[PDB]
Amino acid sequence: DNPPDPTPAKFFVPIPSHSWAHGTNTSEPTNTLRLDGGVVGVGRSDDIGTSDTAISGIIGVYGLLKPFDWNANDTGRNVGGHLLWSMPVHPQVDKDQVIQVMTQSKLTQYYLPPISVVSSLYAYTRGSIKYKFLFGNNPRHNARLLVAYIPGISSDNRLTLERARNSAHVVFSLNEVSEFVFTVPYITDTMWWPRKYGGPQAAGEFVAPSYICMFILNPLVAMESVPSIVTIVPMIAAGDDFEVAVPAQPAVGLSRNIDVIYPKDSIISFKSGYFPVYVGSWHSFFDSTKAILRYGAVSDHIAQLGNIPANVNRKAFWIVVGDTIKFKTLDKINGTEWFIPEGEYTLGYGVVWRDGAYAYMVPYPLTPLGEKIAQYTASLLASNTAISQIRPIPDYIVDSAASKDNILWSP
Amino acid sequence: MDRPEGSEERTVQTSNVVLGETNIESQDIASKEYSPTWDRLASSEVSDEYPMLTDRWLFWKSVKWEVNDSAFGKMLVQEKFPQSWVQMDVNIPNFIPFNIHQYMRADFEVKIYVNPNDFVSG
Amino acid sequence: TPNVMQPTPLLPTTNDGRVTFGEAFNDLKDLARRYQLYWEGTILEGNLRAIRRNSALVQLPLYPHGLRIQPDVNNPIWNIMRDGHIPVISSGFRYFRGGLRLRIVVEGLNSCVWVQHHPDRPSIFSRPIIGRYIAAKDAYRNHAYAAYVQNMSVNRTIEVEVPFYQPGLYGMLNASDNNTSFDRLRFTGLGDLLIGIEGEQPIPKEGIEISVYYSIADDFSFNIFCGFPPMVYCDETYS
Amino acid sequence: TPNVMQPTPLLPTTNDGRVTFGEAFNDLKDLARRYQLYWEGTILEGNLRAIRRNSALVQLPLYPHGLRIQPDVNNPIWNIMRDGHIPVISSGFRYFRGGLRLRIVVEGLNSCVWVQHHPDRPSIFSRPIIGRYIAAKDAYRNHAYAAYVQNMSVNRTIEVEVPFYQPGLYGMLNASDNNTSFDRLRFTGLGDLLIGIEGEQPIPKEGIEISVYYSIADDFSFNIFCGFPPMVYCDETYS
Repeated sequence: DNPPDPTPAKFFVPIPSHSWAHGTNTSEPTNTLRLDGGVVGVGRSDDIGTSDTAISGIIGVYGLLKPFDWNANDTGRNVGGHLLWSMPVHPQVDKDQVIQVMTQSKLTQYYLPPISVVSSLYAYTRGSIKYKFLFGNNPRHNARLLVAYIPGISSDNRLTLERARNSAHVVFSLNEVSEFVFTVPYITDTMWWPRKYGGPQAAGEFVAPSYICMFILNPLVAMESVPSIVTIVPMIAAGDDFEVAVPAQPAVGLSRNIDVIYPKDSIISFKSGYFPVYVGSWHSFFDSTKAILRYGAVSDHIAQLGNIPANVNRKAFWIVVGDTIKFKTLDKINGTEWFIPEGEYTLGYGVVWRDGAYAYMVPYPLTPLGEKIAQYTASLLASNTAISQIRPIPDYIVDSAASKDNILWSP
Repeated sequence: MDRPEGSEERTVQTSNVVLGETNIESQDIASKEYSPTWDRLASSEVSDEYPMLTDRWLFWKSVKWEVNDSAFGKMLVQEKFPQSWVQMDVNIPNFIPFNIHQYMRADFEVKIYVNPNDFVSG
Repeated sequence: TPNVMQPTPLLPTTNDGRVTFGEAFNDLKDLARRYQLYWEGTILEGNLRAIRRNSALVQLPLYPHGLRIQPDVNNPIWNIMRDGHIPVISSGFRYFRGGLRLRIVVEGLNSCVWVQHHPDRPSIFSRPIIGRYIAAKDAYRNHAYAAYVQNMSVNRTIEVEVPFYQPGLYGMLNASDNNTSFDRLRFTGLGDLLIGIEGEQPIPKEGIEISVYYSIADDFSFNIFCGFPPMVYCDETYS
Repeated sequence: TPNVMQPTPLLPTTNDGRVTFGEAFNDLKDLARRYQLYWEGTILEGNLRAIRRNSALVQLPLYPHGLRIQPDVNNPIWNIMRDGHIPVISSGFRYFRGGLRLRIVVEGLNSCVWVQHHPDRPSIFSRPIIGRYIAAKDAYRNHAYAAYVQNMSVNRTIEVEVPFYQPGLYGMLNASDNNTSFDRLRFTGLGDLLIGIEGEQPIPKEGIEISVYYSIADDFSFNIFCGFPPMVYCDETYS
C-alpha cells in the first residue's frame, strides 16, 4: 500500500541565514558541533556563577575621573565665588575630564568609567547620575562647596555662583567629612538623550543635556601644621533610574592594539589575498636575478599593490611602517661608491614597479645606503629610463622568510 | 583621648592570633562568596583542612611611602596573589602554616593597616 | 567601600519616572548579544599548498573576546572603527563557560566547503593563518572531530554552533599572546576551526572571499566582573 | 465651525443604501496600505570607491513620506506619473510613530549583499547617494547595528523591517530639506539604511540594479490630520 499524496504544495520563501539582529526572545536554529543533537547547554555549579551581565549592576560601579588640586594658600583662586571644577552632564565623560595616556603616532587611551563604556554601546540614554566626591583632607580642613545642576547649558561662558544658586544645587560642608555624593537629576525636553560621542558617521559630536558646576562658598582653610593642598577625586556612577536605549556602533574600541591608519598617505599593503609576501625572483624581471616581492612560489605570482592614491609624487619611494622581514642581498656601481655587501638586512624601503594595470614592489635594505639607492631608482623610473640602465636594483641570492601578514608602506 | 585608658578598640580573633583595630573599616568582596562543590570532582584523594593553621591572620609585608615618592598612580605593592613565600635566599617554607603539597585551594581575606597622624592627608 | 557605595547622598530631586527598558521603545535592554560581527577576509590561489586536498584553507582560533585587531587599508572596518561590541563587552569580565555560534560566508566558490572543530587543540595564535603559510600538521582535516560539510550550490552561508569542551572550571578570555602557561593554551580558547574545500581543484582566478561572523550562546556566561581597561574613541580616528 | 460642520442641510432625498466597503467587492476599504512602491535605480562599477570593502554602495535615508521626487528620462515612472500612494497619504498628516518594511531587489549580482540600519544617524539627505560620491565615514559598515546578510544565490530579494528608534514623542514626516533643527535630523527619519556587497570583487560589466520597495507597518500610525497640500494631476503630464 503506497497511497498517493495529492496535497497542494505550499508557497515557501528561501533565505540564506537566520536573523543577524535578533539577540533575545526567540530561537536560533543552528548546526551544533556536538555528539548530542538535542538542546544542549554547558553544565554548571556554584563554582561557576550565572552570567553577571545585568546593566544596572555594571553601570552602578564607580569610575574615577580627572582629579585636581585644591590649594588653600592660593590668595587668588581660593576666594568666595571661584569656579573650582565643572563639566557637561552625560553618561559618557568629557574626554578632558578622563585620565588620558597619549602616544606619538598612535591613539589616545581614555580610562572610561563603567557607566561611560556601556553607554558608548547604546545610542540613547536617560536617568540620574551619581557623582561621588572624595576629599584628601583631615579633620583640620574646613570649607563649603555649592555644586549645581544647570539644565540646558554645556559651558561656563555665562556661569557664575550667583547664577548657579538659581537651579538644582547642593551645599556640601567639608567639616570632618571626606566623602559625599551629589545625585544629579535628569532634566530634559525629551525622554531619551543621544550619546555625546558616537560611531564615525558625521563630523559633529552631539551635545549633553546639562552642566554640573562646583563653586566656593566658604574658601578652604587649613593651618601651618597641615597640608594646604587637598586633592579632590570626582567619581561617577549611574543612578537607580538610569537606562540605555538602543544598540549602536561602539564609540569606543579596545586598547589592545592602538595602531591605526589615519588619513596619512599609507601605501596600501599590497592587495588582499596577495599576502603574506616574501622576496623572490621573476623570469620576466632581468632573468630572475633581481629581487621582487612574491606571494607564491608558482610562476606569474608577483605581489600586486592596491590602489595607490593619485596625490603621490612620481619620484617618491616608500618605507615600511609596520612589521617587516629580513632578506639577504649588489656590486659597486660605476662613478659612485654605492656597493652593498652580501649579508642579511631588514626590509625598510621600496620602489614601485608598474607593469600595465598591475603594480609590484621592489625591496630595499633598511640602511642609509639603501635609502639613497631606492631614491635614485624612484627617480629613474619617473624619467622613463631604459630598463637595462636601471638594472644596476638589489640582487636575488635566495628566497626569504614569509611575513606574518600584510606589510604597510609610506612615501 | 577621653578615658584614663585610650578609646575602646575593637578586636578580631582567629586561631592563635588577635588583631586590634580602632576605627571603622572599608570593605568589599572580590566576587560572589560560595561553597566549592566541583573540587571533590578533581581529586580522588580525601581533602584536608587545617583550621587552627589556615584561619590564622599573618603579617607578611610592610612598605613605607614618603611624600617625595608619593605620586598619583604610584604602586606601593604589586605582587602575584596568593604568593607569600619568604626564605633566606630568593626561594613553600614550612616555618608557618604553609604546606609542601601538590594541590590546594582556599578563600582569602586581606587586611591593610596604616597608622598616620592627626595632621596628614592622602 | 564596595564598587557601588554612596557615603552621603545629596539628592535634590525625586528619581526619574521608571520606564521598563522596553516601553518607549519595544525591546528589553540588558547585556546579552547575539549580534553577529565579522572575523576575517579573502583568500587567493597562490596562498594554498601544492597539494590542496584535505588541507584546510583557514585556521581560526576560537576566542570569545575576538581576535587581535590588525588594521589594514584594504579593510577599513577595522581601521576607522575598532572591533565590534563583543570584544569590548568581554573586556570587563574575566571568565566564560559557553559555546559560540559561527556564521560563515564563502562567496567565490560554487564547490563544497567543510568546517571542523578542534576543542583540545591549544589556542596559541591570535590571528588566522592561511594556506601554505599555515603550520604543517595543521589545516589537515581530522577524522573524529565535530564537523559540517556543506555545498555552496545549495547555500553559501554556514551556520554552526561550537561547543565548550574544556577540562576546567572556567574559560579564560582576554588572553595574552606570545610567551607562556597551561591556562593559556587549553583553558582560554574553545579550540581551532578549520575551513577547507572538498576538492583539490584550483581556486578561480577572482579568488574566494570568506567572511566569518559570530555570536554568543545561551549556555554562555560572563562570570566575574573586572575593571574596564582604558578605551579608544573611534570618533578621533582622523587626527 | 469644526472641520466637519453642516449649518443648515437641505437634503431632498434619503441616503444611499449602505454597503460595507467590502460587499459589492470583497475587500474592506480603509486608509491602511502595505502596498509596496519603488525607491531607487541602478549602480555601475565606476561609482564605487577605489577600496570597495566594507563600503556600502547606497545610503538610504528613511522617510515615511518617501524621498524627494526627481524626474529623469531614464526613469519614466517618476516623470509621467508622480510618486506612489504612500507619500500622498502622508501629506495629509503631521506625525508618525511606526517602523517601515523594506523589500530590496538586487539583480546584476550573484554574490552576497548586506543591509544595515542606523537609527541615530541624522537624516539630513532627501536623496540617496552612491559609491565614491558618498560622504566619507558614511557607507562604512558598522559593527553593532541591526543588519541582515543575504546571499543572492539563494534569494535576490531582501525583506526586512526597520524599527522606530527615536528619543521623542512622535516622528515627523514631510520634513524640509536644506537649512535647519534638532527635530529635523533626529526626529524626522528612522535613520539611514546602508546597502553594500560582502566582497571587494569588481562589479560585472553590465552593472547592478537595486530596486527598493517599501510599505507601512502595524505599529505605524498617522497621528494628526493636517490640511491637504495642493496636488498635481498626472493626467496633464503631456502638455
